[PDB]
Amino acid sequence: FYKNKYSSKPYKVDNMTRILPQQSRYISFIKDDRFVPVRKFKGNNGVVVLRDREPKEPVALIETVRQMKD
Amino acid sequence: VIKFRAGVCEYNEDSRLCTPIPVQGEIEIKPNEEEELGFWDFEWRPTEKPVGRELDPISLILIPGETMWVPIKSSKSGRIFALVFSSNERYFFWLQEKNSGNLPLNELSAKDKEIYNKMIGVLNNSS
Repeated sequence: FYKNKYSSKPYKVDNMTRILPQQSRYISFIKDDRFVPVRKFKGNNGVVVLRDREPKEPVALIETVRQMKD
Repeated sequence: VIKFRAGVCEYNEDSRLCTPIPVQGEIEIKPNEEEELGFWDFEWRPTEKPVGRELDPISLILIPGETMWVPIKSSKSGRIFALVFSSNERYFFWLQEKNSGNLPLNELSAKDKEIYNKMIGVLNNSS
């Protein structure tokens, strides 16, 4: 198919995976993590600032190539 | 033997501000065959650039509980290794390891785990 029913059918997806440009419109942010965009979302792929509001909750982290090498 | 780049600090007894002045000297880690309680010889010599503090080639010894590691003593720059001999040959050193970068931030360098292994291993135990 070319289709299912978009705007329905919930499932989770890990951050920093292959997000298709046909699934980057349905990235919907959860409220059990502080991380939501400061303003209304792009509707697209890219670097976006998500707000951390608790650093007493250390969450899983992916070092940049800078941090690893240094 | 194994060489790493090492820096000096600004030396004082006023409050021990111990700011890192990065220069471009070298430590030379020597593993010996004495003890197992910690006995290592850290040879600090400024290979190049002595500008920061008046120092001259020296090999300084490790006897426990006189040589102590303190994670922050600057209060904006970590990784302060401290030698205390009662201002006879007290010096402060901050390493410029390149296996964890030269970062001077609170909560050590960004690659933390290299620094945590190396520092405890040398104080407590010896080859």
